Amino acid sequence: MVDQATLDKLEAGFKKLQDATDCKSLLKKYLNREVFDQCKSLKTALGATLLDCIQSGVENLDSGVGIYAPDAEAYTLFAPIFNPIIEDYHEGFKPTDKHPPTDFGDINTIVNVDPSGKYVVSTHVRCGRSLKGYPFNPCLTEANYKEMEDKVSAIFGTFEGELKGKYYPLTGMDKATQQQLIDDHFLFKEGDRFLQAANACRYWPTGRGIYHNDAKTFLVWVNEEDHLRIISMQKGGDLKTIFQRLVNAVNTIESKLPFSRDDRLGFLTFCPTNLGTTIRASVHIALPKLAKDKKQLEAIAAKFNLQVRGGVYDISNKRRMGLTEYQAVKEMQDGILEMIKMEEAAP
Ligand SMILES: NC(=[NH2+])NCCC[C@H](N)C(=O)O
Ligand code: NA
Ligand code: NA
Repeated sequence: MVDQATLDKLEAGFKKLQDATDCKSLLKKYLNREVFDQCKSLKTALGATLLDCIQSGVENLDSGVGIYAPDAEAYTLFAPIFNPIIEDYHEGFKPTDKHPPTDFGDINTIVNVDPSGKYVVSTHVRCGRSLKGYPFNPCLTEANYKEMEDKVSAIFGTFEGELKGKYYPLTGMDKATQQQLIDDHFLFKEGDRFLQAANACRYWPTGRGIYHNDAKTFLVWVNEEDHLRIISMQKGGDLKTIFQRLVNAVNTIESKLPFSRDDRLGFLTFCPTNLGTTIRASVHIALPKLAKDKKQLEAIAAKFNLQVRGGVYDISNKRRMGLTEYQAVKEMQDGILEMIKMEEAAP
């Protein structure tokens, strides 16, 4: 049962969201009274309540989304509020829809997106994973964090080949090590107010750490937002080598530690934006001609299901759910190939 103290905070939060007439989060949009009354008295098997989902969007009213998952069960148990937010954010992933089974596909159909070297500065493929049996960061204990780091660092120690590298615990990290990792853009810090209000940064820095291979083309963040954030990257556009490295790595990890995955949602993540494939495939790319009209540059990316962010821009696949890991990477690749064709043919 939910304790009366949590029920009281929940009721105060619900009212606070209705009184913020100018607040525009997805949480506020879909947390109406009936959805709230459906959910407020539920509790997962690991002890997570609705407050462990919505507290950050109650405390930060400028949140774009405003909800996080405190454990894997919370996605199903609290479906009445998660499902409409997931649908909205992922642009048509309905409550009755289903994400495909995992498929990394035929890696040999993946190509270098810019053999010319003229346009793509670097290419990157990011994924995320939760480890089966562990709550998510809102509900992990100090002992969980410690035990998880022990198991994860043990696995990283077995990496050989191009994956062989070093684990750096944040606990007891010295300032020279930190500066070394900042220079590599490999360091993460305590979360901002959105994560703080979500109870994601408790017992910092216990259980948090960084791994990277000697080549500095592979990086893992442990307990930064998800249990594991796994990135493969390098200069140039060799998406084939990059993606295959990521897959080798994820498969190696999985062989020792099972992941949390849902038949409807795919891979379960702390934020609902990272569900499904979890894949974020991107290039840092300069398109001088196409970009001299940023509205049309954004329009062009938008036609290939791409998102432009921060001369050199980050262009990535917008879609995470409803498509396989292969299809997601292939969509970035085909979109980038086309935009380069356009840039090369533009006057
Ligand atoms: N982990 C993330 N990037 N989540 C996306 C949303 C972040 C923040 N809670 C917001 O809703 O604005
Ligand atoms: Na989306
Ligand atoms: Na193409």
